[PDB]
Amino acid sequence: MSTPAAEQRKLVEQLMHDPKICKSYLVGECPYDLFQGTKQSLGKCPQMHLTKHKIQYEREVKQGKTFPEFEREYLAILSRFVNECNGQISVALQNLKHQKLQVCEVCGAYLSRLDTDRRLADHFLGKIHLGYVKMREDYDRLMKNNR
Amino acid sequence: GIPVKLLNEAQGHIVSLELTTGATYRGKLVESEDSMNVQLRDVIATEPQGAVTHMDQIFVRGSQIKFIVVPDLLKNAPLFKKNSSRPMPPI
Amino acid sequence: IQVAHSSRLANLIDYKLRVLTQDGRVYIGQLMAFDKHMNLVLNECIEERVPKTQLDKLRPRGTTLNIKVEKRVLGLTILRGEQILSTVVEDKPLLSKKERLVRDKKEKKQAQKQTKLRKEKEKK
Amino acid sequence: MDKYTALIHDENFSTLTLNVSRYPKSLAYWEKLLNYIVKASAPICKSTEPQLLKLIRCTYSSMLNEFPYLENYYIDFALLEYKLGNVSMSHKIFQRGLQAFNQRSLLLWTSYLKFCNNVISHQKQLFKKYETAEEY
Amino acid sequence: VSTPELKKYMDKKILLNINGSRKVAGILRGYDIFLNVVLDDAMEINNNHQLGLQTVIRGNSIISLEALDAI
Amino acid sequence: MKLVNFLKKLRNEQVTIELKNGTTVWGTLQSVSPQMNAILTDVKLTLPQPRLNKLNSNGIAMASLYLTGGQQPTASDNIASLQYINIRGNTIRQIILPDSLNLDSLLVDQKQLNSLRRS
Amino acid sequence: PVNPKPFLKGLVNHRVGVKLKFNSTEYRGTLVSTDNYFNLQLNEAEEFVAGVSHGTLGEIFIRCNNVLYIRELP
Amino acid sequence: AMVPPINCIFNFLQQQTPVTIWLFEQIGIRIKGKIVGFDEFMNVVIDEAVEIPVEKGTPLGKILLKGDNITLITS
Amino acid sequence: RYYCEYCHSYLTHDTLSVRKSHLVGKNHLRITADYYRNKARDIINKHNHKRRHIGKRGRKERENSSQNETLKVTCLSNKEKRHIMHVKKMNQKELAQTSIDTLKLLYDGSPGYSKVFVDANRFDIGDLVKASKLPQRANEKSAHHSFKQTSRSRDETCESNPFPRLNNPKKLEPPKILSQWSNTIPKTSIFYSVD
RNA sequence: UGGUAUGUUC
RNA sequence: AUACUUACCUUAAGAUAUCAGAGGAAAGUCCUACUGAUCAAACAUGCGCUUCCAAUAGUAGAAGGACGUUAAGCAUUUAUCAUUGAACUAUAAUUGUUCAUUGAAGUCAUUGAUGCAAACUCCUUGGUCACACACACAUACGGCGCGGAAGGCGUG
Ligand SMILES: [Zn+2]
Repeated sequence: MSTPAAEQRKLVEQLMHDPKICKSYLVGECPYDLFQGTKQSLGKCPQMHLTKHKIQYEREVKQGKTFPEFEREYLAILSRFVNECNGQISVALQNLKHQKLQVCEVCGAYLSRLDTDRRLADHFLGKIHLGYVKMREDYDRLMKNNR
Repeated sequence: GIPVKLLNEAQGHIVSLELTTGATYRGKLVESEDSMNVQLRDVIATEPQGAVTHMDQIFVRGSQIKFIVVPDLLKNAPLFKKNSSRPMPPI
Repeated sequence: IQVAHSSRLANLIDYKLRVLTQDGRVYIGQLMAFDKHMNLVLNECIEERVPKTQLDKLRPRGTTLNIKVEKRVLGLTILRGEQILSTVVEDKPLLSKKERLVRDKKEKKQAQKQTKLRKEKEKK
Repeated sequence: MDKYTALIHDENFSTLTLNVSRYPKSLAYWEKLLNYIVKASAPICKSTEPQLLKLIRCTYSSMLNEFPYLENYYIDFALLEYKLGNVSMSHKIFQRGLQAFNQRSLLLWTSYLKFCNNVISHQKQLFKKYETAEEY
Repeated sequence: VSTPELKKYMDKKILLNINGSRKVAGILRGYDIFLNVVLDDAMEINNNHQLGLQTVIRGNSIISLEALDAI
Repeated sequence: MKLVNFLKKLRNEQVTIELKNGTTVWGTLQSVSPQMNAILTDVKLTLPQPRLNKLNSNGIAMASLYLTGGQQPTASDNIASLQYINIRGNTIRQIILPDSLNLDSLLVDQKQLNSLRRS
Repeated sequence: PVNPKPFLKGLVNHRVGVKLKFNSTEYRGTLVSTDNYFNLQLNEAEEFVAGVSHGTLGEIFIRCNNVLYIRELP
Repeated sequence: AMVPPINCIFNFLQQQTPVTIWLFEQIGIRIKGKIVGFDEFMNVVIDEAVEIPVEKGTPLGKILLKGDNITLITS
Repeated sequence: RYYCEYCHSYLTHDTLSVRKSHLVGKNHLRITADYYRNKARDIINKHNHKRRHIGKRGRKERENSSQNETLKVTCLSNKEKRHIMHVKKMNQKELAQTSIDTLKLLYDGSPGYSKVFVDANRFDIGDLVKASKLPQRANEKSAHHSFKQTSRSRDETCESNPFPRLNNPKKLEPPKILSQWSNTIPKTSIFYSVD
């Protein structure tokens, strides 16, 4: 933002328990933050996120006094986006059912089998696909840690 | 402005730059920035008292640059044209 | 050579300048462009410097002093504005002011024709 | 252990070294021993192990005492010493290789001048090297 | 403003000349938009004495930052 | 208040700019930029010797004066008389003003007076 | 846990010593007021070009770029 | 994972790990001490500061050090 | 905004990602290549005259020109000079792309050959040729070209190719001569060489 | 309501 | 070309000459194909304005180059550091001197570098214009042919 000195002040000012602190950023990746850059952004994250809480949380995990209801809060966040986009990929499979195209769930969007490996690798290295991939394997890892 | 954009024209061509310490460097220009940070590759490096070495890559902070010498064809680049007309930009 | 009294660095495009830097070195070349930070682009600029051995002939006391000047040739360089200290004008442009006007009117004509063509081509 | 000690405790280094040491004049043994040493340095860089670099320089220079007419390995030892950064030692390797041939070799003069072009940066001297190359 | 393009130099050994004489070589762990740099296991090349477990360098004082590794 | 807007008002007056080298530029002043880029015209660059015998002077600024192209070849002292110099602003240490001009007319900031009347 | 701007606001109207970066000159005096650029105004100040004290100074404005450090004095 | 240099200075604050601060040369001292608070401009305040010529040097107590001078902050 | 004077096209707000994506675009890259090809062609073939400052010939000069004679001028036709200037421009182009590469052919079996002449295994530009290849995103061009690539490794020793001469080589190619001066050659060779 | 970019089909 | 697929983006604000006077929507704001004065730009247009524009009645010359030769010109000056052994001078732990050994770096050069100076060869540039082959001038010099280049100043 404008001059570099002004840009830093924002970072240092952000460096310097749950009422005003978001939990989804503090567990892992805040799913508000992950596709905020791309078109499918729901919007800005309404609860505040800090780096100082992340350092304190890394201190608290490293000491070992973890508190799992925080992870239950984060799992309660993940379930909405997982179920919504699972409905939406079944919508995609219904559209693909009802020039070769295939539907990729792990981005939630269309690909072709005709395209080669490097263009498909380009699509697989995306904001949407990687936000989805961190979202999904974190979701399945939390589920298997519950079970 | 034009001079920084001329430095962006020279990407992938052998440039030679002399830093403010006195060192000279001649190598391909891989990347350059709006701040004038430059990254030279396969660079022949001459120290101020004259010793020459070979470096694989170097990143110089652009504050330290005295001058940069780009290839000589770039005087015909279109950003030097005075009388020039644009295609009416879109929404 | 006489230079117009109200001639700023925007007027002196294609004149041959004499740029002086902080380390005592003079850069001589055709001026191509400049910027907010005052960093030039010089077409055929040739660097000159006075060696430390020749330098004590400049100190105040033959009639005329003769200074062998170590010059390097570099071409189409961009200088950095932080180092520039003052600029002086050495030589006028190649083309005359009238002939420069003729060239500019010609180039305006040709450019307008080309964008008119590019428009009518994108329509069809 | 580092990549050097992993190289020096390899089973192959013993046999390759020892076959060279048994049969000095057979040269396929020297080339296998040298290729293995250079390949066990996955990336040659300015930070690779100084014991391993000293081992590489000893191998090429002893091979160029045994077989002083191999032009391509004088060029290769010069280019390796260039990549490591010191152009002075690469000058001395080219001039050593020219000396093995009594100055009279086209491949070494051609490669030494294509090298010299980049690193001389003094014009009278660069041209005097072409006038020296042309008489031989 | 714009962060420098050093994403390719991360976690690799690097030699940079602080001021005009000092030469510090370390592993690059992070960078700032001023070209501040923090590198672990630094050493000051002259015999050469190690600095410390974690150092930061103000990029005002860095001139050039060539990389002594693969990139 | 910016005194550069004061300094732009001069515009046709013989000044002497003393730069950070030690070199002093005497001459008729044309425009001044908002970064204090003086453009003088009929200038007489000079480098004052330090009147003590053993003390040398700036040596880099001797080289800079000779390399301007205007040093008179017979001249004893470092003076260089050259039409049109242009000076980047960070170089100026101080500007010796003429004796004659009235400060109390010139130092009135029209914009400050403008807002202060308006508010 | 005290940052530099609250540190300078805390030292207002307190004895402080500022040393400039040049000659190890130091001015010891009471701090009147400070800027956003940390320009310093000192009252009843004394001047130490070495350990040697040369004089006493009434009020000084010390320009922001020259100061190496500012310390609180006993 | 990247550690930006704000984070490294803040870890020096948070663990109170004693730092040696290399000022830029032609001054010729170093500051040993502990970092209590740091600025956006890399001004730092130092508790129990010692200055050292270039290990017998004088103590300073608590100082504010202007960040224009600092060259290295090492531990 | 960002405007590419090569491509003559505006785009939306330039971000380093969007702009860096544009500058390596294919359409942009062929248009930029064309631009500098045309400008180099111009600074070759610009046909423009110096001013001629003509001095009044002295009488002592003008007697000795009266002695000598008029000398005949050869001038081609229009169609003739059209053909001949096409031919001359073609000769300068193929004489510019001519390079002498004999010494790479002569050393083709030598023991350290791969390390010096392959040019992908060299120690100075070995990494750079590796970086130079492309993203190679369209592999359909790679499958359309159905040759084998046939790379030379660095690990070759002189055990392979022990006797080079066992039908493996072909003769050195004869020295090329100028086609305009092709009747200059001696008519018959000295010895009777079969085949 | 857009731009550039990418590759497929015809 | 179309179309479709993705991937990357979708913004610092504000302003358009100044001062004074008359009018319109007690303080200020806004505006006036309103009016003065100053400034700046363009375009015309002038000054007895100032500087510069090359032999042919001859084989020249002026300005600027050479990253050109003579040229190894002529005169000076430079070519490592540590350890150990041996002889050695000596007021001396062996400071000085020579020979070998281990380690560490090490731009090329010594036909170099630096100081001085000269000859020669060659490149680019120009009104190689017109009328003249002329006895001038103290207020020192008709600046009283047509153009061109560059500035200074004035008017519209
Ligand atoms: Zn483009």
